[PDB]
Amino acid sequence: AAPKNRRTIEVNRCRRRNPQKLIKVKNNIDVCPECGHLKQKHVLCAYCYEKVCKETAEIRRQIGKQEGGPFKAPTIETVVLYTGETPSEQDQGKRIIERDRKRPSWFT
Amino acid sequence: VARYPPIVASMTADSKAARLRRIERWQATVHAAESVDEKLRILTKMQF
Amino acid sequence: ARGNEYQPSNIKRKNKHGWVRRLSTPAGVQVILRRMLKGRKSLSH
Amino acid sequence: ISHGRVFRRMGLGPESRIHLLRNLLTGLVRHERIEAPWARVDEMRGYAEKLIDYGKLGDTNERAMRMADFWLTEKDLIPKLFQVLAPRYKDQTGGYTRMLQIPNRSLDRAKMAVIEYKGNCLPPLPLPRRDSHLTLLNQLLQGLRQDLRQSQ
RNA sequence: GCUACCUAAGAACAGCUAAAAGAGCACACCCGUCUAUGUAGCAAAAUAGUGGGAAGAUUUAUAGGUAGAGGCGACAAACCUA
RNA sequence: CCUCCGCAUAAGCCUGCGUCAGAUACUGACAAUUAACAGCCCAAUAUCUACAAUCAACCAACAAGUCAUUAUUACCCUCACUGUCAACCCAACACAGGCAUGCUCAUAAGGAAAGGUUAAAAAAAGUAAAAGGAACUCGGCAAAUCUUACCCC
RNA sequence: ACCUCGAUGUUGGAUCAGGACAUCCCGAUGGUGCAGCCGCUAUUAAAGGUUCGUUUGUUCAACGAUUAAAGUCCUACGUGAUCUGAGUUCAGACCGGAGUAAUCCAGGUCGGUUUCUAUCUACUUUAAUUCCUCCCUGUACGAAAGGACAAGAGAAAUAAGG
Ligand SMILES: [Mg+2]
Ligand SMILES: [Mg+2]
Ligand SMILES: [Mg+2]
Ligand SMILES: [Mg+2]
Ligand SMILES: [Mg+2]
Ligand SMILES: [Mg+2]
Ligand SMILES: [Mg+2]
Ligand SMILES: [Mg+2]
Ligand SMILES: [Mg+2]
Ligand SMILES: [Mg+2]
Ligand SMILES: [Mg+2]
Ligand SMILES: [Mg+2]
Ligand SMILES: [Mg+2]
Ligand SMILES: [Mg+2]
Ligand SMILES: [Mg+2]
Ligand SMILES: [Mg+2]
Ligand SMILES: [Mg+2]
Ligand SMILES: [Mg+2]
Ligand SMILES: [Mg+2]
Ligand SMILES: [Mg+2]
Ligand SMILES: [Mg+2]
Ligand SMILES: [Mg+2]
Ligand SMILES: [Mg+2]
Ligand SMILES: [Mg+2]
Ligand SMILES: [Zn+2]
Repeated sequence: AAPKNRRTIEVNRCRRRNPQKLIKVKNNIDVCPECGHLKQKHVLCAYCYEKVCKETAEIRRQIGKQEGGPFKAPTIETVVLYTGETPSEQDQGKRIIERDRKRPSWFT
Repeated sequence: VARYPPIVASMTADSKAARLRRIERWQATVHAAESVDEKLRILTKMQF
Repeated sequence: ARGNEYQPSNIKRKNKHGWVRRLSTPAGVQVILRRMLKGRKSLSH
Repeated sequence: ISHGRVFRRMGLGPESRIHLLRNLLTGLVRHERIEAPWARVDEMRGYAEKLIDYGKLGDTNERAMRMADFWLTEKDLIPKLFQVLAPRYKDQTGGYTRMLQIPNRSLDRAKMAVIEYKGNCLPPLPLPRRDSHLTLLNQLLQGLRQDLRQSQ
């Protein structure tokens, strides 16, 4: 089947500017109390999540360096210790991942 | 009493360890080969 | 099925449309002369 | 018509779905926190909980060992599953996994989620916290609660 | 440089049954019976399955030859750069 | 998870995912493929050359077959030239097509069917199906099984 | 020979069917050479229904078994931008025949490419019929042969909706 006539710009404007086509305004956006960047209420904050992901990447790189190769996952719990921090009694018997920076305030 | 499966790389995965394990499988076939003729054939059949 | 009628081979190329073959016959000499008159950058193949 | 169908259709078929979930779950067991498309994480959360239960069952259980061997494609994680995760959750009875939506993927704008085992060594997620008890509405509701308690 | 036929000198044809076979089953390889899809398609003739031949009148790489009042043709008025 | 493959030679193409820098498997610059492999041969004049190949041995052949020198005269005294890359060629295309040979005969080599979600119709491919078993249809087409006998040409 | 040959795709079938009534069945009714059972004929009635197979491309026809009945038509002989191409005077070929031959025959026969991603219109959730069984009843009727209605009870089949 082929068009029998060219559809006019008036009809085309009707079709493509019908509110069903138009983008819907989102009212679920809100400010993150932690960093103040915008976030959707149900979604996690992009800025804070990126902070956590970068810290996780550093920790995981240290984990890989300590493991030294594939298939060397430890059989014990792991604890991340930052500069100026010593293992506690609970931390005893756990693999220590040392990070060469001050503990982040958000991290606890 | 706990029979953990051996901690070895996958023999079919697309990775360096998997390739090394496949090479080990080849060398195991070479070892299992009894006749020196079979050993040489397996060692030299692949032309590169 | 069709379309790939050109099976390239330099021997056939030069033996069919080369300078020597074009000059071999008077007709090919006139082909070369026509190319020269038209100003073709490639008189032969 | 898909009334009562509880399993998503993923990958190239049922086997491919199982294998995709298996890879995601192996990554989850290894790293304790994995970000992946939202639907796949939702599908794999139940299997993660089930592996935690099977690890609770114990090393000596041949059925649990077979399940772990199948589901953990990297065999170094089976000792982990049986000696780090299950002992960690021995006290708990469920809810071993925390799943939270993430800003859509930059590449294809896919709905993504992060799923982690609770109590992992990794930095805590920016968890959504309910409004403080000291807010206006919460204080008014506290007044309601105190009045009811005094009445009874 | 496709295709029809030919010339020179080359190459390929697993395995099984049989036995010196234009023999049988059957790969590679050649072909294209039937179905479906495709029909501005992956493709200006393809794909998947299915199927015929597959030691021969076989298939095929290279180079050469026959040119339109023509060539070539196991005649289908076939093929001779879609 | 797949593996039709794949690696080389031939042919074809001709720098066509090497590095750096700019852009936004492109542009500019820089670099590269090193001969033993292969190509590029032969001083004359006569004169020789019946007896295949097939494990060549029995045999069997028919279609009757790729594989040889001597005699005299000349002549050594002095290792050049060219191909060597690539994800590649013919199909207007990063085209499900075409594409010779040697090995690998499932691989040591080479690859990714799913951009994310949902799981409506219709459509394509596939699998399973109560009882029946061609009642379908032009025709058992397709599918499933492995299935007799008679005709025309 | 009036539109269409800068194309209105045209047999039969599948699918879905809309409509007419000049009604095949079911409903009511008059007549009968209507005793009953079957029938015939006419008026009214189009709500609903109107089978499956063998050969044949058949539409049809014959035949087999049924049915309450297996209706006549119109709809581009409805419907190929939904489907199939078995027949059917494209390209190949054979037989009989015609012709000197090319080739041909409203002769047979074997084979033979079914395109389209929907722009517009239109549209996309609008109290059921019938048969049969028993009984009535071996009664009414009838010489016999045969053989009913109505009423009642029970079973089903299809259609619609779940
Ligand atoms: Mg050729
Ligand atoms: Mg999908
Ligand atoms: Mg053979
Ligand atoms: Mg044979
Ligand atoms: Mg003829
Ligand atoms: Mg003819
Ligand atoms: Mg892909
Ligand atoms: Mg998709
Ligand atoms: Mg069945
Ligand atoms: Mg029939
Ligand atoms: Mg039968
Ligand atoms: Mg029928
Ligand atoms: Mg068949
Ligand atoms: Mg007229
Ligand atoms: Mg007139
Ligand atoms: Mg017109
Ligand atoms: Mg009437
Ligand atoms: Mg008519
Ligand atoms: Mg036909
Ligand atoms: Mg005749
Ligand atoms: Mg016919
Ligand atoms: Mg045929
Ligand atoms: Mg059609
Ligand atoms: Mg449509
Ligand atoms: Zn934040």
